[PDB]
Amino acid sequence: DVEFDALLGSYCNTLSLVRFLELGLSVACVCTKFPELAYMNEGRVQFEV
Amino acid sequence: DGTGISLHRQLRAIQQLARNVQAVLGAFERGTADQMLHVLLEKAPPLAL
Repeated sequence: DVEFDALLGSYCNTLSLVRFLELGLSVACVCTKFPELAYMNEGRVQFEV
Repeated sequence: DGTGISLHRQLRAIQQLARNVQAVLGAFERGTADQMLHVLLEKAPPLAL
């Protein structure tokens, strides 16, 4: 059933569809799919000036 | 998920059934020798009787 949904219900239709990086907010937004984000305790970024 | 860790969270729980089932199916072989010493001692009249 999902073999049809990968063909039909995965693409090839909008009817009202937005992509985010289509939209022009994305110059504010770094966007990076980090899939294991559920498993993290903390997430650190170090800055040094 | 498609993450390697979610595939590896499985493997500990895969190996745990490798370690329980080999134990409890080993436990009947460990249990027959427990049963035989009872059912010998159930019919074992003590010597000097």
